Amino acid sequence: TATEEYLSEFWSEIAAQTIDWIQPWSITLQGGLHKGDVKWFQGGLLNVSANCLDRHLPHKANQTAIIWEGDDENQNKTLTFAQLYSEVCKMSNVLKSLNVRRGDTVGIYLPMIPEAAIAMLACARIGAIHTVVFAGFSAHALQQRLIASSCKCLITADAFQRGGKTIPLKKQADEASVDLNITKLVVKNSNAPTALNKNKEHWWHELKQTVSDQCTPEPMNTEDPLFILYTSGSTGQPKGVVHTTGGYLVQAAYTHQLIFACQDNEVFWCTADVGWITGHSYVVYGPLCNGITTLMFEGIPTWPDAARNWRIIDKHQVNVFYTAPTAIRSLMRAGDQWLNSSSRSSLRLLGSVGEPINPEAWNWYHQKVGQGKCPIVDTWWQTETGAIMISPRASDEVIKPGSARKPIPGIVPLLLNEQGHEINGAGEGLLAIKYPWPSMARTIAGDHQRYCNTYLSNGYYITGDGAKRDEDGDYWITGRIDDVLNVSGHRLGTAEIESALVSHPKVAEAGVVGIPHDLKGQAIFAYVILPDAELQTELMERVKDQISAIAKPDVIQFA
Ligand SMILES: CCOP(=O)(O)OC[C@H]1O[C@@H](n2cnc3c(N)ncnc32)[C@H](O)[C@@H]1O
Repeated sequence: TATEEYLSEFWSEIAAQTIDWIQPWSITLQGGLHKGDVKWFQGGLLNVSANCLDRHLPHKANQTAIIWEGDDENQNKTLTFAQLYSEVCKMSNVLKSLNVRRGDTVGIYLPMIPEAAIAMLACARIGAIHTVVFAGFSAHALQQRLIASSCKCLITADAFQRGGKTIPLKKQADEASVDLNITKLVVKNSNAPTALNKNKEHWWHELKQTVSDQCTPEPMNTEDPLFILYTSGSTGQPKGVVHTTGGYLVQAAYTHQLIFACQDNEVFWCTADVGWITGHSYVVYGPLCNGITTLMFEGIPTWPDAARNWRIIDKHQVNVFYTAPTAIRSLMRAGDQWLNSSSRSSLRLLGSVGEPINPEAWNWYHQKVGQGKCPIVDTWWQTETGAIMISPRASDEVIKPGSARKPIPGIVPLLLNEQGHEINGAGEGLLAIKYPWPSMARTIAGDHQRYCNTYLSNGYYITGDGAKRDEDGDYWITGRIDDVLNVSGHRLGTAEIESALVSHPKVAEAGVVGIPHDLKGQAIFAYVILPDAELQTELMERVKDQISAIAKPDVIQFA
């Protein structure tokens, strides 16, 4: 109330400093968490791509905007801001010549190549709502998101390299799009010939030549939807988490600068795929809005070997490195010897996102990777918060391995006890947020009631996480207290694993849970009510083909 005026005025001041406005706003904050009618910067006009491209020209026109490294180490690309601006303007005009209009949903099924950032930004320039589907998702998983989003246009690619092997991405898109009325825009990511159906599918490198390189950015309302991310929950199939335009970009860009403090001459490398929220906020939108060079890597941390990340960090002089504890633990399982070939002297800051980091992995990250010279910002947040919420600062003394420390400014977390009351001082319980914040997800696509029932309780936002808070006010995130899983860094739901199992003809009922696993964090344990080991393999095969390899059950227990 009075607190809300303080938060309103704080965020209003951040919005006017952080991003360019086509038109200023008239009401900073409106609505709240009791009703779930939160509105930020109502009356304002802006465009996300203008903040990430146009406004950096021409002073940073020749600064590298995106460094790209291929799974094959000999494959490298850079795009300056001027180059990236023209690529986005062209793909905007290509989408409009394909009938994509403001407020249409556009599907994106791309690997970590520059065209993934261009596709997102091009949707943002024209007011389309992109829905990025993780390119490691199977055809069935892609297909279910295309039906749920009702998108008429899908941006995808022929193939890409992961580890040694080629991933047939276009075949999976075709399988997913069979009985749907989808126009495909296809990026040629191979030197190998590919044959398209000319009626409904188009080559990007051809259509780019049919359109102008200038495209006026849409003047977007702050509450226009920017994108949908299909996200696993504790009940049911993944739901479409809707983020809007104004508050999302304000807090994504502000927290990127507040936590990582990159200067115009530095290289920032977050390893998250664009298919997850971390890829949205801290690979594409946050860094490019701040005018900071961001790095996109196509492959995996262990190919050709467990030294790959540091060879990339030395090759491009990465200064800030932001990755997941699953990757940290697997590289330290590989052995400290893989740290001996590199220098890593360009690094000044390490980051951790996506799951708790245990002290053994924090110390290995700090002493060995960072050589003792880098703070570790352990950032807690979620898809539904849109941006970092609780995090150490680089400026802070380096202490408490495994603690996310204090909320960022303008954010009020709290703990609730088993009877629903707010815990004062030191304790533990349910992690919640007390007041609205600019980058909060605004609804579930189609079912705002399911959004309110799932996230809003007695005027608070319910994270679904447990936490401790010590005598200093520092937070310690213990993990999901609901049924949501964290498996090798991926947020997963039991419902999609259960239905993928039961759709097998021999399976009648299934029950999936998570058990502790040292390398994966959680391993997927499935109870299956059908009887051999041959069937365990085909039932693990069923889950990989329905969802992804990441969701494959690690133990199948027949009941
Ligand atoms: C940005 C990823 O967003 P999501 O994929 O939506 O996962 C969100 C869920 O990951 C977990 N989590 C994320 N960061 C941390 C962290 N620093 N320490 C501990 N746990 C963390 C937590 O359970 C949260 O609710």
